[PDB]
Amino acid sequence: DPMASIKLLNLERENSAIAQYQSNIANLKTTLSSQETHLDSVSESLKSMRDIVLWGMITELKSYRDSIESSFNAQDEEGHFLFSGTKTYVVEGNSDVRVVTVAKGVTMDSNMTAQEILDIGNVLNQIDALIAEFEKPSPNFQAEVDASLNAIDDTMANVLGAMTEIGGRHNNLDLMDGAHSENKLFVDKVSGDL
Amino acid sequence: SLSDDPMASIKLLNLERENSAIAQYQSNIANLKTTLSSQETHLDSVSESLKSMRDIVLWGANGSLTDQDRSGMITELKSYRDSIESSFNAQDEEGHFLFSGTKTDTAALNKSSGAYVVEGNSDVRVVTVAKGVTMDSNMTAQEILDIGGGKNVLNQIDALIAEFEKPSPNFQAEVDASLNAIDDTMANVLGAMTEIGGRHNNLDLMDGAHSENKLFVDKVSGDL
Ligand SMILES: [Mg+2]
Repeated sequence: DPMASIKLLNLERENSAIAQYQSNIANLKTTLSSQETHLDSVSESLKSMRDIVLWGMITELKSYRDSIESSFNAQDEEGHFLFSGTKTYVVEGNSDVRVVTVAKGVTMDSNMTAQEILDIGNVLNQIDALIAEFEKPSPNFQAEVDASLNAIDDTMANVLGAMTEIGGRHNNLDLMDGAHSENKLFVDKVSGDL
Repeated sequence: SLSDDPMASIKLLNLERENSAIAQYQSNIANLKTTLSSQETHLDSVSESLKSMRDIVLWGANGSLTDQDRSGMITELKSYRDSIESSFNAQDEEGHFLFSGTKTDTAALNKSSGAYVVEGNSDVRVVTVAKGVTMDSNMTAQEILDIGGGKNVLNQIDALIAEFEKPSPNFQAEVDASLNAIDDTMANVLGAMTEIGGRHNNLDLMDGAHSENKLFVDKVSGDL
């Protein structure tokens, strides 16, 4: 049935396109989960730094300061920077998005950015200014502590927001992933009926 | 008043802002569905015209002359030909060309030169339909009319009309090029509409998730 032969050829192709989109989804889920991880370490490093600044050590601050710097300038498999924007204390990269085609005509943004997350108006040298007044208190010392606490509070709001946003992306990925899965079994059915 | 419970106040205000974002996405999605259905109507009509044009070629491929009778066929071919030009040059209510890619004030098809030339480009526009998610919202005449060659169906139909007026030894060959060009365009037109139906479905998935989301939001906002 020369026409059934074609009907099949087309179902194979279509099938192959679905396998491709889900491959793009899995890959993108990996990267998202992978940022979620590093944001989780930013946040914990932030809470710890906030404890130090609240209960009161001098060594303890800069440990977390390096634990947050590392995370924002961290690199994947090959060696690209994740939170750099498209340029894969002064802010390293830009705020522009990387996109991925998860379905025909549907594209999804892949990255949170250091520029967006550290933009509180950097917590990183706001803490350099405070570890200073820690080493020898000045009459401004008190005001430094407060906008230190404020900078931690603001970055923490951005960090948490970013993690919320990643999650909404996982939900939306999963939506498309499941539609692909329903669609593929249909294709396996119809293929097998011919 | 707002000062009465201040951390609940902020909570409510952020649920309002999240509620307003969702209502905006769902408004983008309803609007995109509207624009997509609108393209489907024009494509549906392009496909009816391709059908009638093929039926005429099918009869008119004459083993048995009737050469003067073919003068009425010629007019009806030219009708479906023009009607297909009109559909690909459809405009919206603002006056934008639906099928021109990003050249929105330029007609997708132009015949000024003596032949049909595609002046639309094949760029996609996008619409944001959830945080960080875009859906492609246009089809293009330039992708749809491409059957290779660069050499679309409207030119081929004119080569057939010439062959209908003064047959040559190549009559049966233009006929066969004409059915092949029609079959190919039809596949593209139909592939487009299938692609639009898949867009509709994927929108509907996003919209459903936005609807759930709005539930949780109304509930948590209610109990407050
Ligand atoms: Mg305009």
